[PDB]
Amino acid sequence: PWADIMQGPSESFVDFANRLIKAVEGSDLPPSARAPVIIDCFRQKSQPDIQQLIRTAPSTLTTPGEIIKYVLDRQKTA
Amino acid sequence: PWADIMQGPSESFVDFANRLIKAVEGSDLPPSARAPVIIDCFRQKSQPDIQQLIRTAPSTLTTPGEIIKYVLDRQKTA
Amino acid sequence: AWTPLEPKLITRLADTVRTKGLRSPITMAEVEALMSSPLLPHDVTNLMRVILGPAPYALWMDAWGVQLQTVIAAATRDPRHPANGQGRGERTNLNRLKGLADGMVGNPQGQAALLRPGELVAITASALQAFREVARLAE
Amino acid sequence: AWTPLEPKLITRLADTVRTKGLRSPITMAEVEALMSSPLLPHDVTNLMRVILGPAPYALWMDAWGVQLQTVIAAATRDPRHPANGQGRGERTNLNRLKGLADGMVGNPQGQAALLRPGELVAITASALQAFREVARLAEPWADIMQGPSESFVDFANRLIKAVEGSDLPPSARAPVIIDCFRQKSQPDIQQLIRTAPSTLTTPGEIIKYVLDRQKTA
Amino acid sequence: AWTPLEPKLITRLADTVRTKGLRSPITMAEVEALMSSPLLPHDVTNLMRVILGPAPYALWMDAWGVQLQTVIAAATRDPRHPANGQGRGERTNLNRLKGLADGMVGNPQGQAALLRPGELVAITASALQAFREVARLAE
Amino acid sequence: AWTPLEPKLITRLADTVRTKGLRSPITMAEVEALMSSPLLPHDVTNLMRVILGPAPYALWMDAWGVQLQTVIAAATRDPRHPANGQGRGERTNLNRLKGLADGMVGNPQGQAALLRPGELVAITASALQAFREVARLAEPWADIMQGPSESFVDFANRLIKAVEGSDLPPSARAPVIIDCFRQKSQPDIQQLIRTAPSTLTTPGEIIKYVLDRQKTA
Amino acid sequence: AWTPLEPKLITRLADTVRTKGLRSPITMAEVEALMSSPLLPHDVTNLMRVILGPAPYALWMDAWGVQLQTVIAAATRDPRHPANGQGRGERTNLNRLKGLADGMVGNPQGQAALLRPGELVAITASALQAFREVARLAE
Amino acid sequence: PWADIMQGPSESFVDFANRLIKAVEGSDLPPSARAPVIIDCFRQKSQPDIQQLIRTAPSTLTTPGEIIKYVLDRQKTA
Amino acid sequence: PWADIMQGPSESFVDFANRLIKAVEGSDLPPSARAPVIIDCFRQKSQPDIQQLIRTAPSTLTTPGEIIKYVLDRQKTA
Amino acid sequence: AWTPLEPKLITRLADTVRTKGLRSPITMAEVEALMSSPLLPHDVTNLMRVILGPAPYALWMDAWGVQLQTVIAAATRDPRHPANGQGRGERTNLNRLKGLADGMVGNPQGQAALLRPGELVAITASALQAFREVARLAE
Repeated sequence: PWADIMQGPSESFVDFANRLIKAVEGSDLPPSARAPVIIDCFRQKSQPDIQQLIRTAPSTLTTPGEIIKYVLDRQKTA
Repeated sequence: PWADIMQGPSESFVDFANRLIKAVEGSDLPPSARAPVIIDCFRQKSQPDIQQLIRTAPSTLTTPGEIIKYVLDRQKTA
Repeated sequence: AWTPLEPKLITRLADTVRTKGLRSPITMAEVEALMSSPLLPHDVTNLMRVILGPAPYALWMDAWGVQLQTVIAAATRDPRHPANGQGRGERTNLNRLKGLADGMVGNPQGQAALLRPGELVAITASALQAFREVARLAE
Repeated sequence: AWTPLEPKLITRLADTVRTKGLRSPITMAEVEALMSSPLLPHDVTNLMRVILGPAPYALWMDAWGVQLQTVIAAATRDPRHPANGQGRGERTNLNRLKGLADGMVGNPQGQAALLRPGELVAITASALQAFREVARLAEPWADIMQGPSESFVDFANRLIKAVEGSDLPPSARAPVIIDCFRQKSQPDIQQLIRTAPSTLTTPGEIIKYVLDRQKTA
Repeated sequence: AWTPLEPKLITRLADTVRTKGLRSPITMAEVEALMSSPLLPHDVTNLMRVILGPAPYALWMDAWGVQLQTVIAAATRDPRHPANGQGRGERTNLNRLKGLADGMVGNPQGQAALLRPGELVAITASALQAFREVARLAE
Repeated sequence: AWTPLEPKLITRLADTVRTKGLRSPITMAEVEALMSSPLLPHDVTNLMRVILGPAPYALWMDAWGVQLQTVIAAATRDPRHPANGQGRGERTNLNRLKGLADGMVGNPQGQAALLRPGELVAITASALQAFREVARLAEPWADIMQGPSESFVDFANRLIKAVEGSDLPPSARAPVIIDCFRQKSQPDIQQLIRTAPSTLTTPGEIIKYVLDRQKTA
Repeated sequence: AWTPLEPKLITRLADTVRTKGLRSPITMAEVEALMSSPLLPHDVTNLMRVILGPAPYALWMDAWGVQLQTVIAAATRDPRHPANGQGRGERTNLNRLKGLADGMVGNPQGQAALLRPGELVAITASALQAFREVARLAE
Repeated sequence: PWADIMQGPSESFVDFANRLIKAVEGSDLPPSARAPVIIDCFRQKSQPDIQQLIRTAPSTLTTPGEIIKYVLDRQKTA
Repeated sequence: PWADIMQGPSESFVDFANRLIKAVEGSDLPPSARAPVIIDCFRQKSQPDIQQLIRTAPSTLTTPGEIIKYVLDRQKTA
Repeated sequence: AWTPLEPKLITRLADTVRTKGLRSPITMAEVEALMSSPLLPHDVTNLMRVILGPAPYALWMDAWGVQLQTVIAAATRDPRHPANGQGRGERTNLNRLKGLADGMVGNPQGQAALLRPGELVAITASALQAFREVARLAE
C-alpha cells in the first residue's frame, strides 16, 4: 500500500524513493494521478529533515525527478 | 511608524505583511517610494527564518506580491 | 449605464470573509453570488480592495494579471474570442482588460461605454479564478 | 521494420546493473554494446524502464528531456542537422524526438516508419549522455589518507578511483592525484617523493619511483 | 560501422584478470584473443578502464602514450607508414591516434569513420605492448 | 645617457624585501614599480645584487639566463623581433643581452649606447619573470583543516592563501578551493554547504552563504 | 606609457586597511585617493592583491566580475558607451575589460596601449563599487 | 672565514647557502675561483643528509644555482 | 660463468666491473652481444644501491663506459 | 717504418700501474716517458689495452674519443691545423685519427704510411689527456 510508506529513521532517500515509486506505479491509481501523489508523498513522508529541506526550496519543484535531484544535492551527508 | 514594524516571534507572515503594507501606504512617503520600501522591509524585518528564505530565492523578486507568494509557498508549516 | 453594487451587500460580504475566511464554501458561494452580473474592472477592483486585506489584495492583483495574460494569449491564438472582433482593429489589449486603456482610467461610465460583454465576462471569470488561487494560497 | 531487443540480453544487462551498479566501467561498456544500433524512442524508453529502478528512471527521463532540448536548440541553430531537412517543413519537434508526435504514440512500427536515421542517432546519443549524467548523480577524494599499515599500491588504487569517479574536470585529475600523493601517503613516502633527484610529472612515474625505492617491510 | 565488444566477453576477461592476475599466460592469451580485430581508441580505452583497476589503468595510460609517441617518431622517420599517407596532409598526429582529434572526441562512429586500418593496427599493437609493460611492472 | 636608480629607493626596496619577503604582493608591486623604465643589464644586475641575498641571487642569475635563452630562441624563430633587425647583421646574441658583448663589459654608458629599446624591454621582462620564478621557488593546501575553535573567515583566508600561493595552474584553483570548502570545514559547515537549496559555483558565493547561515556562537 | 603606483603609497594604504579595517571612512577616502587616475586592470588587480587578504580578495574578484558584467549589459544596451565605438567592431568584451584579451594578458604596456579611456574609467568605477560591496560584506 | 662554515644541525639550507656565498664572495679569492669553491663546500659541508642528496644526483650539477635548485626540490620537508 | 657474477656487499664497483667484463668477453658469446649483456648485467647485478643509482639516470646510458663513468661520479663515498 | 715499443718496457710500466696505481706522479712520469715519441693509434691502443684493466680501458676509450672530437672541432675551426692541409681534400676525419680510415684498420704499417706527424702528435696529446681524466676518475 503506497499510503502506508514512510522513510525509516536509518533509511537513505534513494531507497525510500525507489520503494515509493514502485508502490505507486504498481497500484490501482490512474496514470494521470501518479506524479502528484508521488510528489505529495515525498513532501509529507520522508522524515522531517527532508520535509523541511523540500519545504524551503527557493525554486518550485513540479516533478518527482526534480525533487529527487534537489534532495540528493542538498542532503545532509551522514 | 513603518520603520518600527517587526514580525513578532509568534506572528504569522500574512498578518505582518498586512500591518506593514497598511503602515507604509498610510504614511507620508511619495507614491513611487512605497514598493521599494515594502520590499526592503520584508527583507530586513520578518525574523531571520523568513529573512533567509527570501535571501536564498533562486529567482529575483521585484514586487511585494511576488515576495508574499514565494514566502507563502515555501514557508515552514508550523 | 453603470450601477454600483450595494455597499450593504459589500459590507455583509466583507464581514463574511472576515469571520469565515477566504476558503469556506459559504464564502465562495457568496462571491459567486456577487459575481453574477458581468462586472466592470472598476467594480471588481474596488470589491477586492474592500473585502480583502492588503496582502491578499496584492496577491490577487498578481493572480488576476496572470490569468488575464493567459486569456489574452488564448485571444491572440483565436480571432473568434467574444472579446475580440473579426478585423485586427478590435484586438483587445491588456490595457483595455485591466481598465488602463484610454478613456477608462478612473472613469467607470466610460469603461461601461467602450467595453464589450465578452470582455466583461472574460474579466469576471479571470477575477474569479484569481480569487480561488489566492484563497487556496493564503491558508 | 522494427525488431525488438532480446529479453535475454536485457535480463543480463539488468542483472549487471543490479550487481555492479550504474557507474562501473563494465556497466557502461555493456550499455554502449546494447546502444550500438540506432534505437527508436520506444526501445530506449522500455530499456531504461527495465534496467533502471523507479527513481533513477525518473531522473533519467528528466536528463533525457534536457539533452534532447539542447539538441533541438542546436537544430534550430543549424538547418543542416541530420535530423532536420532543407525546407522548414522537415524541422524536428520534440514530440517527434520523444516519440510523442502523431502516428507514433505507443506504436513502434509507425515510429520506425516516420523517423529519420539522423533522428535515431541523435536520440541515441542523447539517451547515452543522460544515462551518464544519472549514473554520476545516483552514486570524497580530499579525505583519503594512506593508513599506517596500508601498502602504497592499494592507496594509489583507492585515490585514483575516487579522483576519477568524481566531479572534477578531466584536465584537473592528474595534478590533483600528484599533489595528493605528495601530501597524503604518510611521511616516509612523503620524504621519499620529496627527495626525488628527478622531477616526477605524472602519477605513473611517481608510482614507479615509489615502488622501486620503497622500504621493504 | 562500429560494433561494440560483448559485455559478456568483457566480464569474463575482467574476472580472469581478477583471479589469475595480469601476468599469467592464460590472461595474456585472453587479451590477445580480445585484441584480434583492430580496435578503435574508444574500444581499447573502455576495455582497459573495465578490466584494469585504477592504478594499473593510470600506468597503462602512461605506457600507451609512450609507445604511441615512439610510433609517431618512427612515422616521422618514414613517410611510408601504413598510418601515414604520401603527401604531408596525411601525417598522423597523436590527437588522431589517442582519439583526441577533431570529430572523434567521445564519438566512436566518427572515430571509425576517419581512422585508417593502419592507424587501427598501430594503436592496437601499441596498446598490447603497453599492457605487457604494465603487467610486468605491477607484479 | 645613463642615469642610475636612487639608492634611497633601492634601500627602501631592500628593506621591503627583508621584512615582507620575496613573494608578498606588496613586494612584487614595488618591484614592478622599480621595473617601470627599461633598465640596462647593469642596472638590473646591480639591483638584484643589492636586494637579494647570495643564494637567491645565484638562483636569479640561473633563471634570468634561462629566460633570456628562451627569448633568443624566439628571436631566431622570428626575424621581426624588436631586439633584432631586418638583416642578419643585427641578430642579437646572448653576450649583448647579458651585457657581455664587446664595449659593454662593466661600462653602463657604452651599454646604453649600443643597446636597442626592444633589447631593453626584453631584458626587463625576462628579469621580471626570473624574479617571479625565484620568489616562487625560495619559499601545503591539502593539509589544511578548519580547527574546532577557528572561525570560518580565518579558515577561508588561510586556505585561499595556500591554494593561490602554490604550484597549481591558475585554472584549477577555484574548483580546488570549492572542494576543499566542502570536505574540510568541520561537519557543521559541511552539512550547511551540503544542504544548500541553490548551487554554489564560486568560492565567494560559498563564503557569502556560509556567513549568512552560520551558527552564531 | 604605463607608470606604476608607488609601493610607498601602497604600503601605507595596506597598513591603513590593516589597522582601521575595510569599512572606515578614512579607508574609503584613501582608496578614493589612490583611485583618482584611471587605472589599468593590472594596476587595480595588483592593488587589491596587496591591500586585501586572500578571502576578501576572492570576494572582490567575484564582485568586480559581477559589476563588470552589469557594465557590459548596459554597453550592449547602448552603442554610445564611452568604452564602445560606433561600429560593431569596437564592441568591448569582458576579456578586454578584465585584461584577458589578446595582447594584454600579463603585459601592462600592451594593456595601456589598446585600452580606451572610457574603458579605464568604467573598470575603475566597477572596481570601486566592488570594493564597497566587499567591505560592507566582510564586516 | 669561508673554510670554517658548516651547516648547523637545525639550520635550513637557504640560510647556509646565503652565509657561505656571502663569505666566499667577500673574501680574498680570485673571481675565477669562487664557483668551484662554493660547489665543493656545498658538497663537503651541508650535513650528511644533504651531502648524500647531492652525491646521488643522477645529473651532474656544475653551478651553485643548479645545486641549490636541486636540493630545494628534493629536500626532506621537516 | 658471466651470469653468476654478483657485486659483493663489500666489493667496490670497479672491481665488479673488471670481473664482469673479463668474464663476458672471455666467453662463448658473439662479439655483437657483449655490450648489451654487460649493460643489462650492470643493471640487474650491482647491489640495489647502484641499481637504483643507474635506474634514476636523467640521461640514457647506452655504453658500459658511460655507465661506469656515471656510477663513479655519483657513487656513495664510503 | 713502424717499430713497436719494447714489451719489456711495457711489462715494467704495467707492473708500475699495478703497484703504484693510475694517479701516482711516478706513474704519470713513466707514461710521459713512454709517450715521448709520437705514437700511431695502433701503439697507443695496444698500450692502453695492456697496462689498463677492462673497465679503465673502456673509460679511456670514451675519454679519448671525446678529446679527439674536441680536437676535430678545433680543426674545423682553423684550417691551419698541423693535422689539416690547405685545401679541403686534406681535412682529417675521426676515422683517420682513431685509425679507422681506409688502409689503416688493423695494419700499423699502412697507418704509419698515411698519417701526418701533426696527426700523430695530436693523437698522442689527446691520449695523454684522456689518461689523465680516467686516472682522476678511477680513484
